Amino acid sequence: LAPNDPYYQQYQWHLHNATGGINAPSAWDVSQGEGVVVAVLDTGILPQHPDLVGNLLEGYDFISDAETSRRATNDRVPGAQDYGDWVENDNECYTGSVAEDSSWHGTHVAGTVAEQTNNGVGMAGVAHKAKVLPVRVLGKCGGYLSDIADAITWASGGTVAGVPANANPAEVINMSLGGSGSCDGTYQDAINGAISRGTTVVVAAGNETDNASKYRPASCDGVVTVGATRITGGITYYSNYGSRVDLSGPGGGGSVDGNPGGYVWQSGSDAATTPESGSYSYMGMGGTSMASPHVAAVAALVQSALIAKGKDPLAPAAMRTLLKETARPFPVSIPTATPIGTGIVDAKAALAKALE
Ligand SMILES: *C(=O)[C@H](Cc1ccccc1)NC(=O)[C@H](CC(C)C)NC(=O)[C@@H](NC(=O)N[C@@H](Cc1ccccc1)C(=O)O)[C@@H]1CCN=C(N)N1
Ligand SMILES: [Ca+2]
Repeated sequence: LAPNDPYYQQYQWHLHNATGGINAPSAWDVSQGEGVVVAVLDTGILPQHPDLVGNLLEGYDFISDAETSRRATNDRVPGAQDYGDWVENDNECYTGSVAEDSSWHGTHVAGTVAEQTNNGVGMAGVAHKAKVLPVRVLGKCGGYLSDIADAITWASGGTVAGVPANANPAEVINMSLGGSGSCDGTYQDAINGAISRGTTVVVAAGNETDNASKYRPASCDGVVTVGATRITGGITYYSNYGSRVDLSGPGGGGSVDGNPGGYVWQSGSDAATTPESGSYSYMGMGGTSMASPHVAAVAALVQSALIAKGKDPLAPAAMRTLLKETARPFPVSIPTATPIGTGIVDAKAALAKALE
């Protein structure tokens, strides 16, 4: 499928480039992810972006701190509107932090997952007939472990005190987020709960040019940990590495690969602070955060294709194995001290093996 989205051909190398893309054109001849729900646990969403509307579920906002969520109370509430995660001043988030503009990070990630495609508008998405379940866990200066843990529980169909039952449990959770430290205790348990309910959990490896074993959820047991590659097919300058990394997706090399080749391109906004301060746009961003949803969406394509043929969904372990086994080997040597998994997720190869 060669979709008609106006910026697809020039900007979206991560979809269709021969050394650094995920083989999406060929994959889309087989599956577009119809029938699956992917939970995007992130900064929230711009729910009326014209290139996403139609693919979104209402979702929920798990941030329990008014100052972080920018909402009127410390309550968690239905809907996942991103209020904007801008930080006005240096050092507000930690000693040494730098002021910056709103990210609209969750809208970009949701775009990779399910941006409306072949619609004559903007860009394309990977599992573009799936639905995104946006679950807002990150706000000003980030978010809180216990909000992130409960979000995993709910998104995967478990029960959380104080939140109504999830009518749309997700086959796949994407967490383009993390912090330093040991998985485990609260985090590992929430994750184990999602796995026991059949949900595949896909996370970013992190961006510290460091061992993924030192960050969470990158180092948790039972997740698919995703490193980041360049348009070239080689490691990005920032990608974490190490034996916990299972495979990689396109994250964008940054300035060394220029514009657009250094960046992943999707739905977002140019707003500096609040949604109203700007307007719907398409943004280029780089990180393991952009690689992770390519893999999450391939998982969605696979579940969808299985259900369409009347076959059983893969359990989480089988899904991770399939994604690793079918990854395309890197077209550029990876240094043995910085391994980033078996290869770059290959949407078509994963489909072909799952349907054999
Ligand atoms: C996209 O490339 C990155 C992926 C990533 C993976 C691993 C480690 C860090 C980052 N995604 C992001 O940076 C998220 C979106 C944008 C930057 C706007 N933001 C965060 O990940 C966010 N993390 C955060 O708030 N962590 C706190 C809660 C927590 C505790 C334990 C485990 C997981 C999360 C924390 O206390 O660590 C952001 C970046 C990393 N650090 C902070 N504080 N904020
Ligand atoms: Ca589009």
